[PDB]
Amino acid sequence: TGDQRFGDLVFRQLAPNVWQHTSYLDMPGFGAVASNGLIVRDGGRVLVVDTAWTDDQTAQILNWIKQEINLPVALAVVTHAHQDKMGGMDALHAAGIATYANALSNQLAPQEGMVAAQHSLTFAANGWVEPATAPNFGPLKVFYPGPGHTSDNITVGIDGTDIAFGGCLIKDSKAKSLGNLGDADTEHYAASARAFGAAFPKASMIVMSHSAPDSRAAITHTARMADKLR
Ligand SMILES: C[C@H](CS)C(=O)N1CCC(CC(=O)O)CC1
Ligand SMILES: [Zn+2]
Ligand SMILES: [Zn+2]
Repeated sequence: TGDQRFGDLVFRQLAPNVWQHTSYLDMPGFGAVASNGLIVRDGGRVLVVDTAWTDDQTAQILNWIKQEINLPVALAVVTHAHQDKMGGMDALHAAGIATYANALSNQLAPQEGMVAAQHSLTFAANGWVEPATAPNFGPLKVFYPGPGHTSDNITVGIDGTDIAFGGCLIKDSKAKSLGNLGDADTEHYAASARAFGAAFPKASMIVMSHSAPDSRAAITHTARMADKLR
């Protein structure tokens, strides 16, 4: 429990079968930026949400899983086509892991400097993933909340836990800004943040890319800040 340093990465147990992975990249004007994703054990397999920033860091996530869990990684899903979430796709492919992203993330990946995932998720008009596109996802419940941080951003709840992951859409309850809005839909952000909250009403622990886990005040605060963009 608590933070475990493993090379240049940090791992933190959040629930009996859920860990947060954290990796860092220098960005001028922002410093060494943390990005979080998730590792979930579902019976005899492991599921990953988001890569680390780089292939080397992502291979270290797989090394941590080997050491600490020692079960095969059945699949990975990534939450949009920016480097913090998709930068390590080649490491997953080298390891033989099946990879999934929003169809739109895969379409955008080359222009964003990313390698596409192998499989494309599609979404119903109400935002829930079309189940045939997310086979064998076990407790991962994938939801497209609308355009926000990016047009392609997706979110993931973990069935059987109190955890939902907002990726880079959600910031914590004390954040001063919405971060990188360069690819954002400023008109729709607030609604998208609120739709994430409404999709996962029982999630009391909100995990996000660039803050430590928080309560649902992360959602309300993020949406209230995004009201300013309209
Ligand atoms: C590469 C990523 C893709 S979301 C990015 O653009 N940034 C990292 C996060 C910072 C905001 C922060 O430090 O919390 C903005 C810049
Ligand atoms: Zn992003
Ligand atoms: Zn990000």
